[PDB]
Amino acid sequence: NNPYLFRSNKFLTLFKNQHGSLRLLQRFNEDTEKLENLRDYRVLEYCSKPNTLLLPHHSDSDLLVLVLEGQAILVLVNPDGRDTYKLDQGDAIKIQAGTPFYLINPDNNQNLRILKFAITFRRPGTVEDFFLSSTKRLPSYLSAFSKNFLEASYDSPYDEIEQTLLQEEQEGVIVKMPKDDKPFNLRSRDPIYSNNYGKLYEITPEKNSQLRDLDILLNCLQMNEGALFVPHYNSRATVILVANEGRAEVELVGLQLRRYAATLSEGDIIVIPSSFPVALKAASDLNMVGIGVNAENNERNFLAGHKENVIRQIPRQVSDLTFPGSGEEVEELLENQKESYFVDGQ
Amino acid sequence: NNPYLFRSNKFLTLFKNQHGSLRLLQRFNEDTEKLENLRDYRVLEYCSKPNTLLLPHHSDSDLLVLVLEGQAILVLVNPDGRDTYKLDQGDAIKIQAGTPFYLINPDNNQNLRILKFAITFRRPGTVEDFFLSSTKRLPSYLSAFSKNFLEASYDSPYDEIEQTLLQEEQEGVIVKMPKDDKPFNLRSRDPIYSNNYGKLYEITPEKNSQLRDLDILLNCLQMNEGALFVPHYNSRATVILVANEGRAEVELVGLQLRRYAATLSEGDIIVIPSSFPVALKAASDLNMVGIGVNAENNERNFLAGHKENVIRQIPRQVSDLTFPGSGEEVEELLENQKESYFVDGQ
Amino acid sequence: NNPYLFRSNKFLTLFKNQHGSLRLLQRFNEDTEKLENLRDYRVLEYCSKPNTLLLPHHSDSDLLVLVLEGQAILVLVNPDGRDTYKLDQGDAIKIQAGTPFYLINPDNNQNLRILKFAITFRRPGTVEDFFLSSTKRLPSYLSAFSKNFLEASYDSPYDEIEQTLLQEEQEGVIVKMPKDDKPFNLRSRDPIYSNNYGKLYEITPEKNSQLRDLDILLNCLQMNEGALFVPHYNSRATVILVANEGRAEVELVGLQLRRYAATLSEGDIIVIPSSFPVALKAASDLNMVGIGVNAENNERNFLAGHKENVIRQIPRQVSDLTFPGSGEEVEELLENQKESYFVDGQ
Repeated sequence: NNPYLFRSNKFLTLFKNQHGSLRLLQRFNEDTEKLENLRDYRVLEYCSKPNTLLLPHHSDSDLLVLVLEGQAILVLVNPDGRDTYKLDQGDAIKIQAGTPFYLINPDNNQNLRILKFAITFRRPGTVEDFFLSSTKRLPSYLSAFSKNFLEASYDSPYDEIEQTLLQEEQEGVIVKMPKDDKPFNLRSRDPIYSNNYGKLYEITPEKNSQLRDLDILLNCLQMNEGALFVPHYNSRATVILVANEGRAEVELVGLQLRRYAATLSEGDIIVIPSSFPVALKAASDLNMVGIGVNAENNERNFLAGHKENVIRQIPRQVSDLTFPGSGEEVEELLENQKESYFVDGQ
Repeated sequence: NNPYLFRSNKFLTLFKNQHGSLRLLQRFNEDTEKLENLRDYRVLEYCSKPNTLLLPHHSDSDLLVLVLEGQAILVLVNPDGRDTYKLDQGDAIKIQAGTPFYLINPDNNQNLRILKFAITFRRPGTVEDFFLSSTKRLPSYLSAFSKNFLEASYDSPYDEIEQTLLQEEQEGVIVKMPKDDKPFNLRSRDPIYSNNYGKLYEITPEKNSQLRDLDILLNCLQMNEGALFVPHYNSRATVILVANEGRAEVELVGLQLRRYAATLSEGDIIVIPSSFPVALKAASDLNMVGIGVNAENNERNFLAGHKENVIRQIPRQVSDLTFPGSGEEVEELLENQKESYFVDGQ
Repeated sequence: NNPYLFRSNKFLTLFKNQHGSLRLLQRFNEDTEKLENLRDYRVLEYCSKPNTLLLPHHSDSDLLVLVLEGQAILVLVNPDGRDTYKLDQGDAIKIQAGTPFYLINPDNNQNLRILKFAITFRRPGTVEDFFLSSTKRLPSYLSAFSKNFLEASYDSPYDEIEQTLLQEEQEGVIVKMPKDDKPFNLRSRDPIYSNNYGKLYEITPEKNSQLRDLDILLNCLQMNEGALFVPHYNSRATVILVANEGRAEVELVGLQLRRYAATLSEGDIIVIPSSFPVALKAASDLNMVGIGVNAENNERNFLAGHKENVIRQIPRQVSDLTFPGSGEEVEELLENQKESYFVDGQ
């Protein structure tokens, strides 16, 4: 029915216990041919309660992690040392494939909600995580090496090894903290569109190094109840829109001619293909996050509103031949709307 | 039978009316595995009678347009203004995805014949065009937005909108002109091969910016009745050869060993895979256009003729062991032909 | 059963005669979904007896050739001249697609063993070779051109042509020498890991131009009977490991959790996916060659041994929560092994 809509019920549970959970969105091109260009990306969601730890592991994919709610302490381990980063809501950072890391929710009363965008390359569309410790689910990967191999490697009898490293200590991979380059924020720059109905912050590869290698753009959208983000479309970027807070009424048009409309609730996701005109209304105060792939050189073209409206650049004789009304009639209509980008949805 | 030949009857009609037409070549890998490397490209042809207009629309693909015959006025619309370019025969220009544009045939007695090479990325192998105006075939895309959405966007009652913008004015997307970076030419530089039998002009990514991002080379070939373009092959570039004027006898060799030969008439197309030796004879005076994909660093290696013949660089003892005749016998034979590139097909 | 193991019996014979042979490894993703990232590469092996010649031909693929044993004289022919390179064991060179070339084994008592890594782009996963001379198997490609075409091209009656060029002289493409940028070596730099149990030499794209365009890393591994290359994994590079001399016991771990182990004999090949931990023991003195694809920025992370061990960078409280033993117990165990990279397999 509507191939660009991914409701939260379409995420799959990798792990869940009383301290948090890890879910993975179904493959973008799982049951549609329309999203072939997104086959190398996977979206994950990590949520954990206070004073919890996600145990050390490395992923086989490059990850872009965004703190959607809360605060976290992220530790990146290298062969020669380690890097510790304190993440705030709205903070983003790229964890390269193969870097072991663990995450901590240090807050005493706030939950951690993190969005992980995965860019796969080893096996297109597949993300694997290698955890160092054994648990109910799965034994430590170190455990699959032969005794001989292990004994020689560490230079200790198998005994010391299976007791100090391989034995199952914890139950899951999210555990309770024993009861005793750099990240960037999506709001570190003025918004690009900002008025009394809405605000849009956006970081593009041309301005940020970590995004430059991924060819990804990131954006933070906030709108007031009843406001409307007017019909527009992206020239190059296909955008994965994530509903963070609030409810949104989204209308997407694509090519015979189809209208895909839906109301997104927190957790829901809608993918906006490059070139498709789209518009959305804040059915309530809302915040959304957007990840745009194929981002280099994207341009947003507006179809309504005063500023950046392409329809307003079409000359009169052309517009006369283009639309029903006369040149003067169309040019006036396009003037009625005084506001740009975000308008009143009343 | 012959997988690299696309006869004009294999183009498909998108739109046609008394003022012109738009056709799209079938997918290169439609019924052959052999052209997987061309799956992201589509070739289109636009032809229109005098004093006609192709209505404003944006495409979801990057387009390379070539004026094959006539003259045109192309207008590129941006959110802040517009650019107008007057195109002559042999003129080429790249229209980036998402840029709305319209085309005019200003001539009073000459037809417009334009070749559009499409480089897809949103949905590999698919080109979509979004037209602003409604017509018999399809309503304006603006029309698929809800009234509410439209009313708020423009700030006008739905009434003014459906009359000034969405109502069906024109019948098709090619209409009669009311009865009242920059483009480059394929001949802007001396030809690379030029003698009394033929001439070859060629623009490569290493010399032109717009071609640099597409990794495409373009070439214009003209030969005299009876002349022969001697056996040679391209090291990296796979070339789509388009028969513009005249008739051509083409012989293509590929690997068990196969000879694909055919006579191309105006409109016909033959694809020359990198490495395959190829040769062709002008059954009459002729002009052809070539679009080479995977162009960076292409090298043409000649198998006959005096200049740039690889066979003439093989040393004598090797050639002796390589061919039947003696070293001296082969080296002489290779001398018989005094001319290079283009020779006499008598 | 074990999808990453390619035993020498899986190579296929292209050509074989009393003077040598040419074999081609089956497609990496032939019967496994797991190696999609390797579908564009093919591995070939060329072996020839003394004073032999492999006849001139061009390939439609870029080739990386490595001299595994012996010495060779390689001649690269261009349209304007020729380049001759003398290759020694351990020498590597890239032959671009479309460059005709021939190879000679000048030694009087030593065989030539060359590994050819093919990077395809015309038809992903397919390598074609165009030989200039006709033989039992296949006629010269020049022979598929029409007489007319040939006569005009060379300017000689068909007679002189079919006798001097097209007639079948030799029997195969490897013949006996009539009884009368630049290549680089894998050891041109100090090894990166070097002790009394093993040595590892490695050339990465960041340090070598020819490798830079292929995004390939190359490495030469030599280990003493009984030594062990400790558990470690590659962050980005998927590595094709080729068993040159000796026997190796390899243990590879991948993700439910699987242990793929095997002993490699000379000629055998094992593919190590990025991120999978791997370890191997020299069942006898041994030399192996590795070709790593997706090489840019690869990092090797060690799981045992003193130097570059990631497990040793995990802080104590974390390790306590991560592993069974206490922080102190794990940190000590990880100290038992005094040596790094290569240890004793006794």
